[PDB]
Amino acid sequence: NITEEFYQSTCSAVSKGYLSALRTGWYTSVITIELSNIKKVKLIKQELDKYKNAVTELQLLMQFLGFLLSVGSAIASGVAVCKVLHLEGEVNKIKSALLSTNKAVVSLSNGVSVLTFKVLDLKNYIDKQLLPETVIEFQQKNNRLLEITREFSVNAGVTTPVSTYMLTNSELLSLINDMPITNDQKKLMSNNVQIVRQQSYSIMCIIKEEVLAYVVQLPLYGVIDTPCWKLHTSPLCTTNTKEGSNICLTRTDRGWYCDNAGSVSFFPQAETCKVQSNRVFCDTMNSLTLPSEVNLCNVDIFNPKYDCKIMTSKTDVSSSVITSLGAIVSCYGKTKCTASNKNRGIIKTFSNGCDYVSNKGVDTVSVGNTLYYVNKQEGKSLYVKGEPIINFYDPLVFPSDEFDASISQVNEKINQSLAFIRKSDE
Amino acid sequence: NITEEFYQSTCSAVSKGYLSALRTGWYTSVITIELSNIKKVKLIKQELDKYKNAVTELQLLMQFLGFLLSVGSAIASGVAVCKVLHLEGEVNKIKSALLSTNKAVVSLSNGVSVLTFKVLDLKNYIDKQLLPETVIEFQQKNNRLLEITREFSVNAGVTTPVSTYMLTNSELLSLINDMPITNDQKKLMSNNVQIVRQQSYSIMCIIKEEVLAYVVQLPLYGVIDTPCWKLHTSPLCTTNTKEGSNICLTRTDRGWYCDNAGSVSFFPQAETCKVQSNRVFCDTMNSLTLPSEVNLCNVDIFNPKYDCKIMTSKTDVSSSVITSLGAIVSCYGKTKCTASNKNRGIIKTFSNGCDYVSNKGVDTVSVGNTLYYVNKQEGKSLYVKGEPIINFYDPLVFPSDEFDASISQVNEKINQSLAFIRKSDE
Amino acid sequence: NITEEFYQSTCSAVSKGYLSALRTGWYTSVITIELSNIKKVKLIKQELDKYKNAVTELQLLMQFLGFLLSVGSAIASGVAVCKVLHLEGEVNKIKSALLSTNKAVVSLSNGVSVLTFKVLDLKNYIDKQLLPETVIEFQQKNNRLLEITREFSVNAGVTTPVSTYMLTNSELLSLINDMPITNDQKKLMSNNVQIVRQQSYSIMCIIKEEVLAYVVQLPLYGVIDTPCWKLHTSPLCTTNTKEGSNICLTRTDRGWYCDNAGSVSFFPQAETCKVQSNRVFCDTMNSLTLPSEVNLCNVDIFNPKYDCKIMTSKTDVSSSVITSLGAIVSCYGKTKCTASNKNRGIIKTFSNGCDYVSNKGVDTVSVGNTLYYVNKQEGKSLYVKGEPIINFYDPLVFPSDEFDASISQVNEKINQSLAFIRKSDE
Ligand SMILES: Cc1ccc(O)c(Cn2c(NC3CCN(CCN)CC3)nc3c(C)cccc32)n1
Repeated sequence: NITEEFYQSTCSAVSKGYLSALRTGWYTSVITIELSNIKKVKLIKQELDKYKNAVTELQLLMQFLGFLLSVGSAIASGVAVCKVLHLEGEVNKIKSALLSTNKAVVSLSNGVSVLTFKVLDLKNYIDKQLLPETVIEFQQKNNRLLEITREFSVNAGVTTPVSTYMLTNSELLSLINDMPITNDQKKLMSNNVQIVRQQSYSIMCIIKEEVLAYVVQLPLYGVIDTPCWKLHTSPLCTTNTKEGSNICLTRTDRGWYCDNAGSVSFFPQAETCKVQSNRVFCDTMNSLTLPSEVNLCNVDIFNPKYDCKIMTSKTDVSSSVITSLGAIVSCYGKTKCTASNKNRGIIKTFSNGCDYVSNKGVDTVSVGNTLYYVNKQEGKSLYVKGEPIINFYDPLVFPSDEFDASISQVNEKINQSLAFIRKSDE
Repeated sequence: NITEEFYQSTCSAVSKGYLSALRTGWYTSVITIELSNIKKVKLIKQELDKYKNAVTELQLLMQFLGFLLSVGSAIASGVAVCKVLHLEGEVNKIKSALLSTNKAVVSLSNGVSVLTFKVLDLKNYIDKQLLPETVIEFQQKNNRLLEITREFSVNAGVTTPVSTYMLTNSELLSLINDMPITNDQKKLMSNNVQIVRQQSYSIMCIIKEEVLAYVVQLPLYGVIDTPCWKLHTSPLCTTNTKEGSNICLTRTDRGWYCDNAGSVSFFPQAETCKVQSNRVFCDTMNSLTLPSEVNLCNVDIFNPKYDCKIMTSKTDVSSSVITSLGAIVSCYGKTKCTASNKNRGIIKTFSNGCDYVSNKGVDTVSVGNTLYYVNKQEGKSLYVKGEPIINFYDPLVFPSDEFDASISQVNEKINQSLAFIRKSDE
Repeated sequence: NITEEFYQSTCSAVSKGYLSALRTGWYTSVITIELSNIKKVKLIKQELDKYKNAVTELQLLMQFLGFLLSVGSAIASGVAVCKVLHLEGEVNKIKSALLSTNKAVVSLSNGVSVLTFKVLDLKNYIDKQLLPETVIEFQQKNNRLLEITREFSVNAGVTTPVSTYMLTNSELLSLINDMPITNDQKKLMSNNVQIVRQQSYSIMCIIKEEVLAYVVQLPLYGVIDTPCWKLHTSPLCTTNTKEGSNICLTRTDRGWYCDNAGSVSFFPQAETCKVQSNRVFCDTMNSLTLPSEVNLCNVDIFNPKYDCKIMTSKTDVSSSVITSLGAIVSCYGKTKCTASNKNRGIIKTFSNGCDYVSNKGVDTVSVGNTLYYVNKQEGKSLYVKGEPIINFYDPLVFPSDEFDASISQVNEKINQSLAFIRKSDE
């Protein structure tokens, strides 16, 4: 199932065996709550005043390679719907369709078909029972309105993750079933609703004509079940005796990779992706589209089809990288890097250089004064032995500070340092 | 109103037409809640014990160019007030002035005039009605105390945004009216209270002599209605056939710019600023003070009055930048960059290079495997055609990795690469 | 007590006098809540249905030198315990020991001794009193279950800081006393429980056999009361008349330093550390282990025992750094940098260069259009006058863009710029 390979030659590891679940687009839906414009006998007297204060508040409300990523507007789609609800009659168009039912699709003015929902009916409640047991239904239906108000006030009207007050599980699962997507998307979203909530936006919209409206921006997973893999990289330095004469090298192309429509979506920020079992939930807005030949950098970093990105330095500090099925340890200098078991203690001492250890039998990794716990996910690891490529470079002609560089950029910068020695032969 | 210009020569865009609302200073106010030191008939028995537990908890509580920004202490002003409240008698000085009223100004010991507030009076409530209808007022007045306690415990005593429990809308708006500032500030803060909350701090202070105190740090908007504009920049690379031989260039001076007292405040992190309609709420602590000649970089990047900051690389990856009134697309390589309408599909395919499209008629922008929604704010855009300045450079003498550089730094580094060729003429 | 020294020669300051409280390891504990599998008289009718909905939800739930830091898995230890609770019989092993008591240690299958806790007993409550005063105990015991559910749903099952619903103060303090650590750790954690909460994780685990379980990951403070100090650095540029001909220099080794087992733990991100009085709560996962000779860079930056890290540029923009006992001001160009008192106004105007001022007598620092408040902590400051080291460099042979560099890297790069002039003598 989940496997992992470590490349001693490049001091990197690839955790493959995952499945994709990428957000490609958005789905907007207008959630409405009908309100009553109002102006045992004493319990409602103080609970109805919370209603007058929530409406009072809501009216005051409306009235390494990460630097290469694009800069988009996340809620640009949802706000594009709220500018339509501000139009005259566009509110009554929704209030008319949501008359005899709570779920109805309303074709808006600008050719936008939105799935509207009437999740709460306070107008039909305050005007039917609160005109001079039922205090329970009021104190509970009003409590949800207060909670929607609290989230929209301490967030300037944009909520994420979408809480159960903006959309209950019964409303959300019913909204997932009714929205028109494939059967694979419907069950993927239904089995991981808390992930859909974290990738969803609740946008305060308008209060007009006894109605509170707010758009719930939901993710569309156009890419499902395609192979994904996470690349872990660590510095690869030399281990010479005299400190300072050491040169380093680090693959900067680390992050989440997923096959996507002939190309490969690369997420340089592994926190934009979320792993549930072997499923990887990412957001394409934080991605880069790369040719599928980018995977060649793991096996052969010197391949001619893709220029693998690296960074160079002389800072040979020790660091560890907890991988999906093990840990990469870059031990340099006088650092004490060990790998220990829970009930037995230290089982391996890392020699100077970049080494690797699997989580099978290892519980913690110690580098210096820091203790790192390894992930105990079951999986098979593989150690691909090889000569560290940092030994292939001459330290005297090695560029000591390149960050947005690659294998070829370093090689093409070394060769014209060897043009200066064509004058040295005088 | 809101306009935008795109510069093809520099692959950048300027969204002008905004108004300023910058936080220049702070305003401290001590919010107090009087407590009763205590030690239908059974409802209060379990509600009064929440009071004993909240007080028990609170006693345990107290007892690109972003790297150029300054490093300040945000709550340095508010904490400077809490060290004054710990002084002996300084608590009783407040408890004495807040005797017959809830709002009173207390001149503190170190020459600090603070606007004190008694938002809740539990001592006057527990000692007047809870000694052996009113269970409502207790269960609601005590519920606010519990909520103030919950926020101060899960935040180590510092709360932002200031919730309605720390300061209700009635208390906040009354605190805004009573604080001594100009009439323009009072209405700006009163119409955007949820923005003031997000720029405010609630700092737990002290519990001494039956009183709970906490300072609410409020923003002062010394700069209002001055012109602001947001600069969007994208990489500008060459489109040669052989990949790798391409050189790139990107204006690093992007962010929010606002005219401010002869100079211009520059916010390199556009997330420190918040846009409501055409108003821009920024925080000067995340700003840089630049000469007003910085705006010359948009029209002429080679102007002699200001050295426009750029960064160079050979990484010609495709990226898009969703602007205020459109989108900038930097399409390089085999990437499929398109701009589509909602109900009609693709309307433009971007050729290789840096192009631009306005939101009038365009709903989405596709670059690679990513879909970006454009902001649908109404405004007039302008395409300033011009020769891309990256064509003016020779790739063989082009510095391939400069980040904290400028136009002159590149030109002064190219010329001494042309001193090496004065030896080449042998 | 708390002191501070400013180094004019290197434009840096060291705030010493602190004590350490570093998280070295974790402590896992399984928190359990027994549930009843169910399927004045009408109050429970709607409160018991919240119980059926919380269980319904939870079942859907489960079923500068910062780039040198390591990459670990924070909850790798806690999740390693939840994979053990999913084993058959491992749930009943816990449900058996927590029979006659609420606190009991359960030795798990994989040789893991965990301190289990039964914080809530709803099975013993619903099955003892809710089969056809007590509505109070139900509406309050059920309200905690709802709050644990709300946090676990809007956070995908991982909560931090651990709220009082996951673990009350009575349960937490009792869990701190019963866990086996030294007496110094027990009182350190008991006096700063809100800090322990912010460094703790609440991980949703399993619902099986009428039991809800979730692991609370607690910090272990293996390093206590060792000396700590925070290094503040600011750019140090030249003040030549013609702008652009100026060279800059900045010590990149800023952050929190703490003596730790012969070495020194360095935290380049000062936000990973938390200061309470003179105690510094850090997390070693965001640390680097450096030789104790790193402190030599403050007194003599040119010392031969450690290569002090610096960065160079030509960007002479003005910036300020609010220190622990004062403020560092780097005033360059036409910027107006002042230091003012509260009741008297400007008391010092900063000349061009890097200067410093103590908080004794100063309340604010103004640099450009920004107002910075100084921290008013009582302490003695010291101004170590010295020649700024930037004057020791020739601007014509000064590397204008080095970030991951040091004193020796610059000196070894200057000398081979002086090899090019051995050809200039022709
Ligand atoms: C080694 C390293 C590690 C992490 C880090 O954030 C940086 C900072 N940094 C540099 N490096 C500068 C400039 C280029 N080089 C200049 C050689 N003449 C080296 C010093 N280029 C950057 C780019 C392009 C984007 C974002 C950050 C960049 N460098």
